[PDB]
Amino acid sequence: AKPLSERFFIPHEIKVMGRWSTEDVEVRDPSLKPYINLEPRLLPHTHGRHAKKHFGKANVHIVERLINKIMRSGGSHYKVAGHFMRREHRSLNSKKVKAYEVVKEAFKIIEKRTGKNPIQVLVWAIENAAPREDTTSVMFGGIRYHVAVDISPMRRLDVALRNIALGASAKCYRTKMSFAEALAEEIILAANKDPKSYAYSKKLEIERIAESSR
Amino acid sequence: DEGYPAEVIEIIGRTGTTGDVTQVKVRILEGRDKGRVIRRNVRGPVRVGDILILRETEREAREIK
Amino acid sequence: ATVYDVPGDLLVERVAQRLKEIPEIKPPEWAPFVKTGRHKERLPEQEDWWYYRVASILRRVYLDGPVGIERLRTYYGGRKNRGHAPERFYKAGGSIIRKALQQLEAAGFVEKVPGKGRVITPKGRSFLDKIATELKKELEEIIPELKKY
Amino acid sequence: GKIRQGFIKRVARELFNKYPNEFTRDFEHNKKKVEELTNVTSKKIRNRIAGYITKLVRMKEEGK
Amino acid sequence: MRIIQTTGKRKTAIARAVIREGKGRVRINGKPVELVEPEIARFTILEPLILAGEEIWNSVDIDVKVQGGGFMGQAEAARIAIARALVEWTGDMNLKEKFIKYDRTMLVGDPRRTEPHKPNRSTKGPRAKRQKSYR
RNA sequence: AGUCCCUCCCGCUCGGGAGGGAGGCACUCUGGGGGGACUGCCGGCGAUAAGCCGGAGGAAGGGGCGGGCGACGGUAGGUCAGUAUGCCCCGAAACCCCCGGGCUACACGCGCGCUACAAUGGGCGGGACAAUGGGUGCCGACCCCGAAAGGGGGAGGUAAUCCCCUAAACCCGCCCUCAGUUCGGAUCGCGGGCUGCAACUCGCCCGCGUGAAGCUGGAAUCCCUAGUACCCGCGCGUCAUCAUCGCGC
RNA sequence: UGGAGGUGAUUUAAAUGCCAAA
Ligand SMILES: [Mg+2]
Ligand SMILES: [Mg+2]
Ligand SMILES: [Mg+2]
Ligand SMILES: [Mg+2]
Ligand SMILES: [Mg+2]
Ligand SMILES: [Mg+2]
Ligand SMILES: [Mg+2]
Ligand SMILES: [Mg+2]
Repeated sequence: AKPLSERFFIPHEIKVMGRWSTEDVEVRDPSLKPYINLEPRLLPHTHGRHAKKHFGKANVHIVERLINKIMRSGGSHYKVAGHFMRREHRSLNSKKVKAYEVVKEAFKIIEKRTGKNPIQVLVWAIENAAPREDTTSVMFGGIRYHVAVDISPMRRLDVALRNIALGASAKCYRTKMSFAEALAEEIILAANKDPKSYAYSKKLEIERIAESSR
Repeated sequence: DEGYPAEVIEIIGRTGTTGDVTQVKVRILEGRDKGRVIRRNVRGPVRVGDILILRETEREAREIK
Repeated sequence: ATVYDVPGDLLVERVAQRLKEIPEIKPPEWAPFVKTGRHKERLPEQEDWWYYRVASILRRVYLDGPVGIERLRTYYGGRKNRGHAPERFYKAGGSIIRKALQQLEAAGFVEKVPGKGRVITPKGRSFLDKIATELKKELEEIIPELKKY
Repeated sequence: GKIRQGFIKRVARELFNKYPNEFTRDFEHNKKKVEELTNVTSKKIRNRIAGYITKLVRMKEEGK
Repeated sequence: MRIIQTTGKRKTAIARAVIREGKGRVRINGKPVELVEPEIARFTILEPLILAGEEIWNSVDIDVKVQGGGFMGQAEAARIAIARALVEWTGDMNLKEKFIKYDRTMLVGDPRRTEPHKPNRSTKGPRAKRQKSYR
């Protein structure tokens, strides 16, 4: 199936997974600019040394952040698209090899379908899927109310990544589509502001609810 | 339609029902009222030097102790 | 070039293809009806699994000799699904391994060290190393970094 | 909480007054002096005492 | 005839590496490094060599013996040993400075180990506990 | 690991490997002793005190990380069915033995779990990498017989020497393609075995056959802050035989 | 330091005490 040249691939430059360069990737949003790490790096696997320190996740390559985000089950204690998705034993939790392969194949599909650098498309997707205003809850007379507040950039990035991962997880659940194809489809849809993307619709709903309660 | 960037210059304190909200002072970087300093409520971790994207620049948070 | 210079599975495939020319290697008469261990569930699907198993055993003896039946039984075991009970590890059977070793000895590729097990003869070592060299010659045309080794 | 212990302070003050001209603002010198001038056996307690003595020396030299 | 030996440790995996003048051949327990699988493990070992440069890479031979741990633990110990052997063999501080910028752990190691388990559902972990019921 | 000798392989050997013997304590390891971190250094806040916040260097930074040790008392909390013990009872039975039953029953309510409801998979062939512990009423390599479970001999070991002991999740190739199915494996029929004085009530293992509910779960509610949680197997205790458990790795 | 007065306000719903001590 897979050619031997791909099974035994030897890199010679410091670039993401030995296949893509992030030299020409630019971040349009001024707020997310210092929180999307794009430094040159070959292997995106830091062995979880960043979670100890405050704001430590800022200097972690974005591809590894995506890999960590999809390394989960997906629907444990809340419903996504109206269903619990409890993978359990068959879940991808604690298997970083499989998540790495899924991300690699998704990037290949994205590059084939659009002809652009996959990291650029990922950056566009997270830029379009990050909300700008949220709400917090108050209690009065046994009734719950909302009050509009602003979001810090790091939380924006976290929410965007989680929503992309959840949409990809929901698309491949008990259907004929595979995980890599679902991830590529979700990223491409989110990059074009298409309402069929789970993340973009979620962002629109969040901002609408926040606006209607100023 | 795209909001206005603002820069955080001071941290005041935590607030909210469960201590989830922080009150900060920001300076507008762009738009009609560029250069003005107003206070705002923020959800999520934040530090001096961050940049927020406000959707409107006329609402000011009530001062907390 | 030696056995250490090539991936294991490709070498096993090539050796299995080559072993069909040796008259002393023949599947037993009960071969078409058995499983390869109590932890399996269905019969082997390849019509020539016997040669694959024999080639694997030969390469195993090359690398870890001397070795006996019990340790090989440990090697070919695996995890078993037990219905409503949790999965567990189990060993394999003995007849297949013993018959394969006896046939290999009859072919002159291995010999018996008393009280210790079975080891690879010079003839078998040459037989394996020649195929390994051929495979490496084929392989380095597409991976230029292998020319150094 | 890095709160100094009472007996550490007491022994450090006793040592400082007994030999005022024996300790400097260097941690190693005070460590050796504390090792030789008492019967302390724990390496941790020795370090605590030496550190507090160093602080006392630099505080009195400054004149409070 | 220079011979240099270095050691690397990572969560019960121990690697011993020997470096000398050569043609660029690197072997892990006798296997060429270009055939290590899976890919994520192969790239872990190759990073110090790629950082050093091709001229240095083709001028030395390295042989590593590693035991203990798992398939990912063994790769990291080999990586540490190779990095230390490289910085010692060439003995230039520009390369040592470059390694610290890219990954500090290449030279200082990783001291993390497992935490011993405790009662109340001991087999699962030191902190995981049995589900609690009231009625 | 370097050095020497012998034997065997490959591209026929410039070069590259594997065993064995000499030889060595370099490296790993084992275990005695010692060093190392003290808010010690630098900048702020506080009072100039007690301290707090942030940096350098460092394997390690602010109880460095994980454990043992639980004050005066209370809870008429649990235990006289572990042992010790007052009073009351039985004292030819309520004491001591032997045989057969029961604690394993079954319209139903509840606790903690295991296996699943499939592709973030099922099957078949092939390829990789551990640690803690235990062994003479015992662990048993190695050879032979058998399709399997098992059977007949039997080296070494009172153990850093011999054995349990070549883990699984993971990777490569082929079949299945969203279906109550090549998902799930409850229930039942026939046959073959082991332990034991005894296997029906009432044990565990293997082969062929059969093929139940289940297609993600209402109101509610539990655990967890880093080598932690999730996922994956292994060791010991109990033990003639029997682990969906406890304690550990 | 410690006291005495005055004016304002004060975000849904939320009843009961068996068994035993005897
Ligand atoms: Mg296997
Ligand atoms: Mg299963
Ligand atoms: Mg653990
Ligand atoms: Mg009581
Ligand atoms: Mg009972
Ligand atoms: Mg099935
Ligand atoms: Mg019965
Ligand atoms: Mg279904």
